[PDB]
Amino acid sequence: MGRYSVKRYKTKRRTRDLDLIYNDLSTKESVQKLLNQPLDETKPGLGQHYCIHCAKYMETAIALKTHLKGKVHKRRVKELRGVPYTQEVSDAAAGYNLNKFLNRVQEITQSVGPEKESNEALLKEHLDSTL
Amino acid sequence: QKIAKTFTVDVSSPTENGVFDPASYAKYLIDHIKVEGAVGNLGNAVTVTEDGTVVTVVSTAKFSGKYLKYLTKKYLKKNQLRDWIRFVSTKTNEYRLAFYQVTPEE
Amino acid sequence: ANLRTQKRLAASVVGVGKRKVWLDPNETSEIAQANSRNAIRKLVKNGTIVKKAVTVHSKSRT
Amino acid sequence: DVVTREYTINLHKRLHGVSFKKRAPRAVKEIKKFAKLHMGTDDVRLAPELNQAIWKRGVKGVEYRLRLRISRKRNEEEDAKNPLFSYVEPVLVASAKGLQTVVVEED
Amino acid sequence: RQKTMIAEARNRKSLKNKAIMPRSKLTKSFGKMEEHMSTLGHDMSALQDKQNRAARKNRYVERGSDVVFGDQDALTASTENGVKLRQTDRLLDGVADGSM
Amino acid sequence: AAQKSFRIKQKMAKAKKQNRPLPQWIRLRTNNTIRYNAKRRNWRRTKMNI
RNA sequence: GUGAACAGCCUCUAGUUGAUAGAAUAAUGUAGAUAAGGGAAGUCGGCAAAAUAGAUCCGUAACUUCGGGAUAAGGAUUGGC
RNA sequence: UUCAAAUGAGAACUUUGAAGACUGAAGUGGGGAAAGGUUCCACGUCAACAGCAGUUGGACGUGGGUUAGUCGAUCCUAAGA
Ligand SMILES: [Mg+2]
Ligand SMILES: [Mg+2]
Ligand SMILES: [Mg+2]
Ligand SMILES: [Mg+2]
Ligand SMILES: [Mg+2]
Ligand SMILES: [Mg+2]
Ligand SMILES: [Mg+2]
Ligand SMILES: [Mg+2]
Ligand SMILES: [Mg+2]
Ligand SMILES: [Mg+2]
Ligand SMILES: [Zn+2]
Repeated sequence: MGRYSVKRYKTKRRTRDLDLIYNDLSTKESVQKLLNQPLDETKPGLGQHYCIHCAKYMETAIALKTHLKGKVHKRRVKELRGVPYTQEVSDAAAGYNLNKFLNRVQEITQSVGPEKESNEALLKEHLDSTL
Repeated sequence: QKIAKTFTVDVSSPTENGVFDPASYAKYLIDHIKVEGAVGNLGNAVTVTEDGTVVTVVSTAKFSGKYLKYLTKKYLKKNQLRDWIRFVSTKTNEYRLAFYQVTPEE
Repeated sequence: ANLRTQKRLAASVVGVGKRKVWLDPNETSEIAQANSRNAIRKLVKNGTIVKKAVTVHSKSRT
Repeated sequence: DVVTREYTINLHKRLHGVSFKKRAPRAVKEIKKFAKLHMGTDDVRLAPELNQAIWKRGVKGVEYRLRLRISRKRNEEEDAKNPLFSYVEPVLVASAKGLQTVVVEED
Repeated sequence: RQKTMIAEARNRKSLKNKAIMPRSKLTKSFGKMEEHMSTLGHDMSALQDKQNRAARKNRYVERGSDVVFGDQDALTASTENGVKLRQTDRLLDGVADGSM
Repeated sequence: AAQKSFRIKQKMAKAKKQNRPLPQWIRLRTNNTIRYNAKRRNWRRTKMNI
């Protein structure tokens, strides 16, 4: 309603969703594809210097490094720590598709979660080495 | 350094008018005087005694008449006597409890 | 009754502002008799006129 | 008829939508109208301590509810046109909510 | 009772705009003293005796001025310009009698 | 001005002494046609112009 | 006190509380605001508003009287403990 | 801006008290220079004036009040006369 919220979260100024970013980080192939992008003229930094967590392009590697050293990036990293909150959570909290939601939570805790954590560890150490 | 200081309070006017208890006042001082930041730490430092008219505090470790007045006003407030009884200094380190000015009813 | 002069004289005698002087609203006739600084001093001595304390500006938060 | 009662006044719905500089003065006028309604007395006198309670949070911070003690007493002066008047006092309580009208015994 | 005491203290105090008057400069009444001490549950025998002594000490004894001048007033013609005895009156000093 | 000249103060003294209504006994004289002071001055109405 | 600050905002000493009032809350005004989707299609003309703004760091073109242009432009950030 | 009392024929506007606010030390504070000339202060007091009111007033009526070897003028010279 207020002008600040309206002009920041207007639909035409929307940002990528956290479950989508979680899926981007879960698989190694997505990580490598987002790390190594073709030279695009219309992205900042020619499509390079892309932070996957924030889904954000930086103009330069020094800009990406100063961004990684920041409370904003750490806030996003903390947000991407848990279950990505699909519609299945709301359905289960209503008491509907409970077995489906529980199976999804079990899969996150067993397979998809630790693989995402290992990919994030490898990505962070690669960024430390190259920056 | 740690010279013994003596402070005395005269409670005779409220005691004789029957609105004060010197023993309770002394017990409140014993239980609430702080030494190095804690209550109940009066070991061989502060001694509080009374005989029904005069309450005597003997201290060797960080005590002042301003602190004594502060504690007395707290006790009077707790007993709802703060609106009627005040703590006055007569000579240096001797004090008394005195009523405020009251007009006769007529 | 008009006690404007007595209020001004009380402020001058006590040495504070006019904002700091209390005239007893029950003793209006006695205060109205007092046309000199000497009578004002007598009223201050017996308590018909009282000096108020300063409004507190604490520095605990500072 | 000399009488004393305790009432609760809902100032919230009486001050709904009033300009901020006028809220507490309108509260004074509303309480006078309330006492007139409950006691039939056009002469209503508010205690200065009640006025303090109204104005306690400034010009626009009037409480939603107030507990009043209203006394209908006799006018002793011969010059007055009304033989009865109402004196409104504040009742300082833990909360002004959930209290009903009561008759205060006179001794 | 604690909530009521908070409410009464809030209605009493106005410390942001001015300081509270000093009790040592104020004076109060024995009726309020008696009712408050009775609420506290003390015995009011000694205080009542002190008040009885004070009331007996404050006696009213009339004098000759009370007999003579008590209901009278004036005893001097009120001036038309509020002047003292030897103060000139520029406007009226030339007209001796009140009819003129 | 606070620091004024003696000539100015002398004129001010004359003006002060002239500032008055009629004496009442002037009205009571035979054939009196003077009924008010038609040259009365006030500090906020007509300036003296030195 | 905040803060670079005789800024703005709040407070102590001191000083005021003056300026016709009361009740209602139609239109039209004067002063101030917010608005989905679009984004100058409005208009003689982006008039008016909006957007920008402090500080720290990265970085900064043509042209030039070599002194400038420059806070060019463009980016990262900012609480509390 | 509000409440009670007092005064008064009469009080939104006078006085005291009770409150709520404001100037916020580049003041709505405390003094002066030019100018004014009694406006200062007390007592009395409301016809007219204070674009409402008035018991109040810088209004109306009658008085009181300005004390210097050391503060100034006075003396010196300036542009000039
Ligand atoms: Mg509205
Ligand atoms: Mg829009
Ligand atoms: Mg066009
Ligand atoms: Mg067109
Ligand atoms: Mg340029
Ligand atoms: Mg302010
Ligand atoms: Mg302001
Ligand atoms: Mg005057
Ligand atoms: Mg008029
Ligand atoms: Mg005069
Ligand atoms: Zn990031």
